[PDB]
Amino acid sequence: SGNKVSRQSVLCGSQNIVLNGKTIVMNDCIIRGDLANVRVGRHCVVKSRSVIRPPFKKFSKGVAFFPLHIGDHVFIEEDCVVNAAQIGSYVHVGKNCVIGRRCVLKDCCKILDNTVLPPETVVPPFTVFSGCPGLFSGELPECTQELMIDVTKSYYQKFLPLTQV
Amino acid sequence: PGAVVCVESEIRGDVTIGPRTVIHPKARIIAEAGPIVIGEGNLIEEQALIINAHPDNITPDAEKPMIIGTNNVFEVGCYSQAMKMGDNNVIESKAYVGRNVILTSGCIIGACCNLNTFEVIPENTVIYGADCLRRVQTERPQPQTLQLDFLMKILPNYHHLKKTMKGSS
Amino acid sequence: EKTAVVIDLGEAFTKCGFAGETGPRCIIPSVIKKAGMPKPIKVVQYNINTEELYSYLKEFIHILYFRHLLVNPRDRRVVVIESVLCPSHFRETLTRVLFKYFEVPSVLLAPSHLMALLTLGINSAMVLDCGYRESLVLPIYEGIPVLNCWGALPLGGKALHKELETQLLEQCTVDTGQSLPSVMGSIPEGVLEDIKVRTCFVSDLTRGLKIQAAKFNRPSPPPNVDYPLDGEKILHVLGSIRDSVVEILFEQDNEEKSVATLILDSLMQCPIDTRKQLAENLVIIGGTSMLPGFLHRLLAEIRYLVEKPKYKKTLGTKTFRIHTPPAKANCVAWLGGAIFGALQDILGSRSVSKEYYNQTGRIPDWCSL
Repeated sequence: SGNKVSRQSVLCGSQNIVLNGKTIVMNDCIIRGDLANVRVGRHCVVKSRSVIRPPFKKFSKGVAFFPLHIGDHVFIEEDCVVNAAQIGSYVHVGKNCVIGRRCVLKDCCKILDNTVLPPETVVPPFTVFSGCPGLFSGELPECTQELMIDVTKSYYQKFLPLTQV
Repeated sequence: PGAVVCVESEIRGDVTIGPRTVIHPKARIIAEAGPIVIGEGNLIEEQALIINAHPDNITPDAEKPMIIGTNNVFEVGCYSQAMKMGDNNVIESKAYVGRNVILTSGCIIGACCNLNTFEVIPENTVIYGADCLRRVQTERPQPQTLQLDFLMKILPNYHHLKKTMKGSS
Repeated sequence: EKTAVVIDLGEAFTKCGFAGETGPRCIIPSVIKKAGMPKPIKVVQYNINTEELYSYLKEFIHILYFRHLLVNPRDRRVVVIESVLCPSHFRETLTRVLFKYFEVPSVLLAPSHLMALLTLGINSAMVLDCGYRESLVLPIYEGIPVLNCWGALPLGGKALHKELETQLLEQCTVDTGQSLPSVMGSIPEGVLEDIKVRTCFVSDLTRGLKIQAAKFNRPSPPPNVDYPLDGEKILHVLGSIRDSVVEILFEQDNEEKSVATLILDSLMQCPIDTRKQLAENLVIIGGTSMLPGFLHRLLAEIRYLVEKPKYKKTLGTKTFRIHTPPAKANCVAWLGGAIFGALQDILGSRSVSKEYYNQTGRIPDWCSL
C-alpha cells in the first residue's frame, strides 16, 4: 500500500519479489526476480536506473548463492547495480555502485559513489567503503548517518505521494 | 532458432546469433551500420549496449561487422561498440569496448574497465578493473587448460542458469 | 616486556614496524590521501610553515599507527630513524608532534648509517645510502661516524625521475584513442616509479663507456618493450632511453662527481690508519641500490676510478669488498634500528624522554654546547 512503485519501473517475478512498507521504487528501475527472490526492507529508497538482479538460480548441487536482500532504511542511490548483496539495515549505497557475489554489507555502512564491492566481501559495521578495489576508508559516525537516513526517508515520502502513476 | 531472445530485449538491423545464445532483458542490439555476428553459447546480460561502427570508406576504412566469439560471457551493463572478440572472453559488468579492438581468446575484462580503441588485447590476460591496459594478473587466465577449462565451466553455469530461467519463464 | 616502535621516514617511502621482528610489518608510501584534493601531498618536506608541517606529521602518524602497529605507542618506546643531515627544523617538528600531541614515553633521533652498520655486525665500515632526494656517504670507524669525511650529490631517485621525464618527452610514441608525440606535458610520479622498477636495465662498465662515447661522437641499443597506461593510451618506450637515464648517475665529466667518485672523495678525507678498514667494508644501502645489476656497475666504476692517476697517488692498491646485509638494500637502515631498540632496554636510557623534553626544550642535535 505505502510502497510507491513507479510506472516506468519494472518488477519481474512478483511472487519472488518483495517490497516492505513505506518503500520507494524510482523510475526506470529493474527488480528482476525471475530466477530468485528479492527482499526489500521497510523505508528503503531504490533510486532511478537501479538494476536489482537476482544473484543465482539457487539450483546448484553444492554452494548455491544467496538470491537477494535489503535491510530497513536502505538508501540505494541512482544507477546502482545491486546484485547478490545482503544489505544490512541503514546501508547507504553510493551512486553508480556495484555489489558482488555473496557480499555481506553490515549495519550502518556507507558505500562510496562509483564503488565496486567484490564477491564474498564482508564489509564491517560503521565503516566507509572506499577505493577502486574494495577497502576500509575510515570509521563513520552513528549520529550523522542516522540523521541523513531520516531526512532521505522524509523526502522520498513526499515524492511517493504525488506525480507517479 | 535455438537462442533465448527475451521479449523486453531490442534488436535492430542484421544480426545472426549462434546456437544456445542468451539475450537478457532490456539488452540493446543495434546493428544498423553493419551485420552483427554473435558466437555460439554467447550470453548477453541485461542493460547491454551492442553497437557498431560506420564502415566501408575507400581510404583507411573505419570498421567492419563486430564478430563476437563463442562462449563469450558479456556481463550486465556492458558496452561493446565495434570490438572484435575471441572465444571464451569474460567481459565484466559496466565495461566499455573501444571503437576498434582485437580481444584474444581466454580473456577476462575487469569491472568498470575501458577497453582500448585501436588496441589488440593479447591471448590469455585478465584485465584489472580500474586503470586501462594493466599487464599484471595473466597466469591464472592462461591461454588454455586454465582459462579454457574455466570458460567451459562458466559456459556450463551460464547455460544451466539460462535453462533454469527459461524453465521459470 | 615491551617491544618498541621503529620508524624510518623519507620523501618516497617509509619503513615502519616493531622492534625485534626480522623486517618491518608494512611500508606505506610517504604521501597522504586527503578528501577534496586533486593530487596526494608528500608528508616529508623542508623549508615550509611550522604549523602546517605539524598538522601534516600528525595526519601521517595517525594513519600509520592504526594500520601498521595496531596499538597506542603510549605504552612503549619509539625509534625515529632520521637520516643524518635531515634538517633540524624538521627534527624539532617531529619532536613536538611525538611529545605534545601523542605524548609518547620516549623517542630517539639516531642516524641511519650507524644502524645500517649494526645489521652487518662490524664496528668499521664505509657506508653509502642512495635514497630518493640525495645519495649520502658517511664512513664509520669503530662505532663513531667520521663526520667531516662525507659527500652527497643530488643524484638519487628524484634525479632519475627528472631524467626519465626529460627523455620520454623528447622521444615520445603514444597510441591513439599512431604518432602524436608530446600530447601530455607531464606524467604522474607513481607511474614513473613503476617504470623504473620494471623497465630500467642497468648497464655494465664497458657498455656505459660505449654509451658515453656515442653521446659525444649507438652500440648495444636493445632491448626495448612498451609500457601499458590507463585511459587507452599505451606508449612504446624505447630501450636506449632507459639505459641513457641510468647512465647519468655514473656520469663523471665536467662535474668531477658521481655515485662512485663520492666514495673515493669520502675515503680521501679520512685519515691514514682508518683508510684500509673502510675500503675493505664498503656497505651499499638505500632505494636506488635495489635496481637490477647495480652493485657490479658501482664496484667496476669504483675500480676504474682507482686506476686513474689522480687517485693512485693516495689510494693505490685496495681490496674493495662489498659485504652485503641480511635484509634487502632499501630496508637495511630500518633493521638496524629494530636491532638497536628490541634487544637493549639499557640503550633506551641514553635516548631522550618525555620528562627531559618538557623542562629542557629539545632533543640535542650534533651542534655546539
